[PDB]
Amino acid sequence: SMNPPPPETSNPNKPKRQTNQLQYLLRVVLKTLWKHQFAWPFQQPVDAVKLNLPDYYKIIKTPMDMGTIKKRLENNYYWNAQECIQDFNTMFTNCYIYNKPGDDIVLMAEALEKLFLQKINELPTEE
Ligand SMILES: CC(=O)N1c2ccc(-c3ccc(CN4CCCCC4)cc3)cc2[C@H](Nc2ccccc2)C[C@@H]1C
Repeated sequence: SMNPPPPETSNPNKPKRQTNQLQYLLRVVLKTLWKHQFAWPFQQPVDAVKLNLPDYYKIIKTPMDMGTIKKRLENNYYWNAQECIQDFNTMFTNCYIYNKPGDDIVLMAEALEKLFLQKINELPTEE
C-alpha cells in the first residue's frame, strides 16, 4: 500500500576508506551492469505504489537496487567490498523471491547476475 523509505546511502558517522576493490566495483562492475539492456528494472528502488504491488514490501523485507548501490559507492558508504557484493546479491535474490522461475524479470535478473559474477571473478587483489 505504501513504500518504505529507501535504503540509507550516506552516514557521516560511518568510517570511510577508498580501496582498489571498491573503485573496481564502481568504475567497472556497476558501470558495466548499469548500461546492460536489462538494467532498467533495477536502477531504482521498487516503487510498489506506482507499480501497484501491495505485497512486494510484505514479501521483500531487505530491499536493494543499483541506484542505492551506486550512491553508496559514490558516498564511500562501503568499508568492505563484500558489503557491496552482498547488496548486489540481495538485489538479485529479492527478484527471484518475489517473482517466479520463468518470468521475464527473472530471466533479466539471471543474465545480469552472470555478468556480475564474471566481473567479480576478475576483482583485483587488495593493493
Ligand atoms: C525488479 C523486480 O523484481 N520487478 C520490477 C521492478 C521495477 C520495474 C519497473 C521499473 C521502471 C519502470 C519505468 N517507470 C515506471 C514508473 C513511471 C516512469 C517509468 C517500470 C517498471 C518492473 C519490475 C518487474 N516488472 C517488469 C515489467 C516489464 C519488464 C520487466 C519487468 C516486476 C518486479 C516486481
